[PDB]
Amino acid sequence: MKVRASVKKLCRNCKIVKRDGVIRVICSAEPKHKQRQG
Amino acid sequence: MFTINAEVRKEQGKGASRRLRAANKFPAIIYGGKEAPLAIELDHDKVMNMQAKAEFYSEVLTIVVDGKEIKVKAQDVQRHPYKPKLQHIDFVRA
Amino acid sequence: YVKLQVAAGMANPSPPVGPALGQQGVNIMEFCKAFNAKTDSIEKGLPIPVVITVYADRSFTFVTKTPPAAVLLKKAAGIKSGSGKPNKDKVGKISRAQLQEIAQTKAADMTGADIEAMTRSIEGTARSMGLVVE
Amino acid sequence: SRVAKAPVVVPAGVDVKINGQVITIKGKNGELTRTLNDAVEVKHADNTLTFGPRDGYADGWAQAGTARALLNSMVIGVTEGFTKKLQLVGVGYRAAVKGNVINLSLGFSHPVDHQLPAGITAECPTQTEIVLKGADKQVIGQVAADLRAYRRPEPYKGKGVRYADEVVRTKEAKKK
Amino acid sequence: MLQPKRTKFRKMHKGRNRGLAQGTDVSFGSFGLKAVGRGRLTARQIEAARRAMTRAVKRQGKIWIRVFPDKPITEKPLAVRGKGKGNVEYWVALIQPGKVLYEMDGVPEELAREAFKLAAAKLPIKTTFVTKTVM
RNA sequence: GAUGUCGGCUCAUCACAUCCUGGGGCUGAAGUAGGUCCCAAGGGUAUGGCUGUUCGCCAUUUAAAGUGGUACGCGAGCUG
RNA sequence: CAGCCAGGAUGUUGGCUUAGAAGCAGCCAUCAUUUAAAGAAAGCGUAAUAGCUCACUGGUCGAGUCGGCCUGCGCGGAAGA
Ligand SMILES: [K+]
Ligand SMILES: [K+]
Ligand SMILES: [K+]
Ligand SMILES: [K+]
Ligand SMILES: [K+]
Ligand SMILES: [K+]
Ligand SMILES: [K+]
Ligand SMILES: [K+]
Ligand SMILES: [K+]
Ligand SMILES: [K+]
Ligand SMILES: [Mg+2]
Ligand SMILES: [Mg+2]
Ligand SMILES: [Mg+2]
Ligand SMILES: [Mg+2]
Ligand SMILES: [Mg+2]
Ligand SMILES: [Mg+2]
Ligand SMILES: [Mg+2]
Ligand SMILES: [Mg+2]
Ligand SMILES: [Mg+2]
Ligand SMILES: [Mg+2]
Ligand SMILES: [Mg+2]
Ligand SMILES: [Mg+2]
Ligand SMILES: [Mg+2]
Ligand SMILES: [Mg+2]
Ligand SMILES: [Mg+2]
Ligand SMILES: [Mg+2]
Ligand SMILES: [Mg+2]
Ligand SMILES: [Mg+2]
Ligand SMILES: [Zn+2]
Repeated sequence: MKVRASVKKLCRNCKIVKRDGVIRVICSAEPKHKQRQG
Repeated sequence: MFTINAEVRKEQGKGASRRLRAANKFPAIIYGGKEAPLAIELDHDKVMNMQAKAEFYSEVLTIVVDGKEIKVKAQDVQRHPYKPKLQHIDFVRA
Repeated sequence: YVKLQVAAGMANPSPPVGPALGQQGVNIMEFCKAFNAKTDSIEKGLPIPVVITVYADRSFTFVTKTPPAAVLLKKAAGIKSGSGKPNKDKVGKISRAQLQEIAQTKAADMTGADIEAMTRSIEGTARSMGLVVE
Repeated sequence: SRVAKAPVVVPAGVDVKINGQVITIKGKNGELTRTLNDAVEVKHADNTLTFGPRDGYADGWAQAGTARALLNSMVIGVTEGFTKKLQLVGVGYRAAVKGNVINLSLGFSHPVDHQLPAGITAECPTQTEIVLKGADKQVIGQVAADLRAYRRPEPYKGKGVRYADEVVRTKEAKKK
Repeated sequence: MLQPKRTKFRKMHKGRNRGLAQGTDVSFGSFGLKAVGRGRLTARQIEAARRAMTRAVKRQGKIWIRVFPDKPITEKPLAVRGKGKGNVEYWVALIQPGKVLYEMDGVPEELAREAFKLAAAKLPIKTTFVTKTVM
């Protein structure tokens, strides 16, 4: 999990989702792309 | 084919002009020929969309004010320093 | 299944042909007997890669492929080497007669409506190598 | 919205009962009840349930869409039910069903005994396969997830408990 | 790193930075990066942004820098208490809203936008992408 | 018209930017062992040689030998 | 628009190089082709081929759909005795 102030789509398979007031990036293709804003 | 509907200005100066631009209009002037200059107000959104076309600055425009049609050419334009907005336009009678 | 560009005349040299189709499961000797009978009438030294529809227990049967085109271009040029970047240096432009002779190889196995169209496909590799028409 | 627009057909032999927000569906496979969100109005009509938003709710269409999806799953559950399949991958990994307890050997120094819920049944065709059956889609999903959690598939050999229709990506150990 | 080759005087009063900018039009190229905020641009910042821009366009097209750091800035060294004005340490350009800072030509608009975004990431002031206007 | 100093000793108390132990995501994570980030302050967290030392270097331990605030905590408590 | 259904072939393993480079280490040609359609090919993957599938063209499905500009209020960024 990457925890950053700037979270972005890193590839065409990344998706932005807001869960419980937190912006996150979830990627079907690459676990390295998982992010959460913080 | 460019037609612009305008009103005659009933108040001039810094305060009135700022109130116009806060009400989403802007002032402009028509001069040239032997007629006295005419100070007008224009609708900012419509004119800003129209002036995006390069032909706005080369064609002969028609300004409808109080029913009368006036043929003019855009002569000068004052733009906002950094917003995509218009402060003022000079029109010269064609 | 390991595939390599197999020679038509040499049977079972270990580096280039042993794993070509003898390790696939094909009878390499019988393939280089039947296809060898074919290459006896085929010209000297034409590597012709056919599509393999074979088995793995010494039973085999093969389909035929058109002889290639890129091998035969370097005959009249006098050079058996290639250029790093064509359209800059060339091995010597060749004749439309030779180009049409090459095109004759791939003319009897096509379904095109007009056969004159494929004169550009044959010169695609000609421009990719340095054989520009006059 | 678009999901909520489509009504759900009630097949013959399926009995619906609407008491305000509480909906009960009865079929040949069982009985399922759900309390719908207060922003949803559901109409039985003529052998087909329709879903819409109630006035005064800002998320009425979203709630109606979820209510439609849930009621459709309920109808499928009471008519044909739901089935889930899990596979065990790895030397020594075994499963066996006794009554309503699944016994798992998954390389631990202790056995795993997983007790099934009220309306879920399990079978083991082979020693490396588990088949779950039930009328509640959410419940069967939860049970399958719990079984997978004992040994989630690992990325170097795919070993563990996996869904049968699950793509398990593997990778090679770093060289040197 | 831009800096005047020579100056009449070594040190300058702090002054202030009020007003709107002069030079608000793309005048030399087709695209521009324009300041929306107010502030100072150090020579190091100007050069960091220039580098970012130029590498983004692969040294194609043409780039103008419309601002020049002609104001010297002094500092007092550490652990010093008065005793005269400090020493000139760096040079800045004063920026007011509307100032076109860089211009580009000879490249597609999408590439110019990308290059300018990379450049703006080096600058302490908010900016916006502008294009040449006929009038 | 006086708010006693560095270090040691005795006694502490809080913060968490966590040294150990607990929980987790990613790894260029095979395993063992690591790297990095997140959560977490419950409890725990060397003895010696040198030097006034704090620090530091060195020897030998430990799961670990945390970082800071508290008049650089603590002389109407001791030393000097 | 989203979803679901079919193919991606011929020269050709283009050429260089390499032990081998085959669309997919790198470099240059980068154009045809039958055609409804295919970049001498987007990564993955193979010692390398095979394989994977994107771009690419439509068949269904029947009402909106996409992403730029300006603007109000809010969200994260946010650790101390
Ligand atoms: K302390
Ligand atoms: K820990
Ligand atoms: K870890
Ligand atoms: K603690
Ligand atoms: K010392
Ligand atoms: K003190
Ligand atoms: K004392
Ligand atoms: K005291
Ligand atoms: K005392
Ligand atoms: K529209
Ligand atoms: Mg939670
Ligand atoms: Mg005033
Ligand atoms: Mg002054
Ligand atoms: Mg000035
Ligand atoms: Mg006193
Ligand atoms: Mg913390
Ligand atoms: Mg841990
Ligand atoms: Mg405590
Ligand atoms: Mg506490
Ligand atoms: Mg407790
Ligand atoms: Mg001694
Ligand atoms: Mg001593
Ligand atoms: Mg003290
Ligand atoms: Mg202390
Ligand atoms: Mg005291
Ligand atoms: Mg003394
Ligand atoms: Mg904020
Ligand atoms: Mg907050
Ligand atoms: Zn991604």
